[PDB]
Amino acid sequence: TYTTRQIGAKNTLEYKVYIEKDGKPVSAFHDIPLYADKENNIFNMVVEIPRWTNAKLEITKEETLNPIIQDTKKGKLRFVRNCFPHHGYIHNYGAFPQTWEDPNVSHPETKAVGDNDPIDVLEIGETIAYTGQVKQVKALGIMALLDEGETDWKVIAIDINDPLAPKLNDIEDVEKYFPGLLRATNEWFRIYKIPDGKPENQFAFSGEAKNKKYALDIIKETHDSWKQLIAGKSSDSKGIDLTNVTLPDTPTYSKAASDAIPPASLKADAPIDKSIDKWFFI
Amino acid sequence: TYTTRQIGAKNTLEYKVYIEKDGKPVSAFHDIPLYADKENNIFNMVVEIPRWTNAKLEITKEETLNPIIQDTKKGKLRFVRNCFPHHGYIHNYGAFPQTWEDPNVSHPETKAVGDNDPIDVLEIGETIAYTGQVKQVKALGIMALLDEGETDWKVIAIDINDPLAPKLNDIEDVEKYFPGLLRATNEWFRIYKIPDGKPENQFAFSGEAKNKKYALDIIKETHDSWKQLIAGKSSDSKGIDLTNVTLPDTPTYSKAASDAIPPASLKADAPIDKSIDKWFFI
Ligand SMILES: [Mn+2]
Ligand SMILES: [Mn+2]
Ligand SMILES: [Mn+2]
Ligand SMILES: [Mn+2]
Ligand SMILES: [Mn+2]
Ligand SMILES: [Mn+2]
Ligand SMILES: [Mn+2]
Ligand SMILES: [Mn+2]
Repeated sequence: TYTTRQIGAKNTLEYKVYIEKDGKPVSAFHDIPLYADKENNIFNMVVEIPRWTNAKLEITKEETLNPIIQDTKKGKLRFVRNCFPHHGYIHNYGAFPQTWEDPNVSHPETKAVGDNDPIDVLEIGETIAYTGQVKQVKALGIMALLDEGETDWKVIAIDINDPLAPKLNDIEDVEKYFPGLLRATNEWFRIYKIPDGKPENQFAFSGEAKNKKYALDIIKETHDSWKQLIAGKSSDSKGIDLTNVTLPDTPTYSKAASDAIPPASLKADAPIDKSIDKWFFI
Repeated sequence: TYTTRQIGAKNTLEYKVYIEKDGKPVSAFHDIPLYADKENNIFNMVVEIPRWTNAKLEITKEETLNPIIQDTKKGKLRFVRNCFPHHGYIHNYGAFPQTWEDPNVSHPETKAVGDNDPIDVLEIGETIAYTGQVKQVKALGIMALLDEGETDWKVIAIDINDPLAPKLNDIEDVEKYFPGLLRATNEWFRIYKIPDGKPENQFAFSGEAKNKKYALDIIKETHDSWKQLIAGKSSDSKGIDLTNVTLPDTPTYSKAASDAIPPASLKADAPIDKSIDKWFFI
C-alpha cells in the first residue's frame, strides 16, 4: 500500500511529499512500477497537482527518493495563472513513474528533444485527487505538446475506479462522455504560460489526440528510455538522482536511503498571495 | 465599519454570518444602505458567494437580522454543481441591500412576478470576495434572467478598488476587457440547475445585457419596492422578517435586536462531500 509522508506546510519552499511503500519512503520516479496490470494496460499514475489548483508541484529529479515539491522560478514559488474560462489545472495532473522523455535525442514524431522528465498524465475522472496519490488508470489517447520547443506528450487517462471507466475504452469515448474537454485541453496547454510572458505553445498533428494504441507505444518507448537511464547507460543523465530502493540490479540501488528520510511534519497550508486569484482573458 | 460575526463552521447546517456595523449586528437586508455614494451611484453590495465556490449561501429572509445561511435541500446543505467549463460560481455573487424583487406584481419588462428577494449582483473583479463582505461597486449593466419563470435580474458590477475599475464605465467595456465573460454568464445562469432536475432558464431581451442607465432604473424600482415593504405598506410581505435596528420610522424597528444575537463562535471549515467535485457536461 502506498501512502504519503508530508514534510512542512503546503505552499512553502520547505514542502516535500514522499511516497511510502508500506510505511517506507521509495523513489516516486524509480521505485513505483509503471504497470499495475501490464496486459490489461492499467498503469500506476503519481498525482502531482489536483484539479482546480494553481501550485505547480512536481516530482523533483534532483533530490534523493525524488519527493514532490513546488517548482520555483527566479527563487520564487511557482503558481500557474487562471486563464478564462479555466480555474487553475483542469485535470488531475501527474506522471507515470519509470518513464523518461529523453533530452539527448530528437524524437522523430515531434522532431524535438524530450523535456527531461517522466511522461505526463492528464486524469479526467470526476474525483479531485491528492498530491502524492498513486492511482490506477487506463490510457485513452495522447496529445503531442511541444512545450517551449520540447517534446512533451500528454497522456489522456482515467482512474479505473471512476463510474464512467468501463464505458471509456479509446479516445473517441472521451468526446462522447466529456464533450469539449479535448478542445479545452488543447487550448489550456497552448496558453497557460502566456500570463508568465512565455509564447503560446504548439501541438504536432495539428493538436489531434492520437488513440490508445498510439498512446501505449509512446509510453513503452519512454519506459525503455528510462530503462537505459536507470542502468546508467544514458549519454547524459542531467544530474537526475538515480537512487532507488527496489531495483537491486541497478548501480544506484541503496536500501539505506529510506532510513535517511526525515519523519512526517504535516503542518497546515500556508496562505497563497491574493494575486493568484486573478483571471486572465488571453 | 462593517465586519462579520460567524457562528459555527463553514459548510455545516449551523453556519451563520451576521453583518456588524461598528461591532453591532445589523440586518443584512434592511440596515445596510443601498448607496455608498448616491451622487456617484456607488452601491453597497453584500457578498454571499465567493467566486469558484459551490455552497449556496444566501441572506435569509425569515431569520431576524437576516444572516447569511446556506440554503438546504431535503435536509441537506445545498451546493451548486460544476458545469463544464465552469468551476462553481464564476463571479463573486451577492445582492444589493434595501431592494426587493416584488412577487406580488408582474414586472412590465419581463411580464413575470419577482422572485421575492433583494436584487442580485455579479461582481466581476479579480479578487475573490468573502461571505458577509460589504463592498463598494459601480454598476455596469443588467441581464434579465427568468429563473424558473420568475423575474430575476442580474446586475453586472465591479469593486471600485479593482485595478480596472477606472476603465470600466458601461456594459460595452466588459466585453472589451473581459471578452467572453458575458456569453459565459448567459450560459451559466441558463444551465446551472439542469443537474438538479430543473428545466433550462431563459432571458428576456434575447439575453442581451442592458447598459448602465437601464440598470440604474431597475435598481431604483426594486429600491422603491423595498421602501414599501419596510414601511409595512406591501399588500403581502410573504412572511419576510422586517426587523431592523437603524430605521426608527418603521413599525418593525427594534434596537434590542442587535443585543439578542449570540457572540461569534468561529470554527474551522467542515469538509464538503467529494460528490461536489463532479464536473457535469450539460
Ligand atoms: Mn516542469
Ligand atoms: Mn511532468
Ligand atoms: Mn511542460
Ligand atoms: Mn513534461
Ligand atoms: Mn435563492
Ligand atoms: Mn439572491
Ligand atoms: Mn434565482
Ligand atoms: Mn434572485
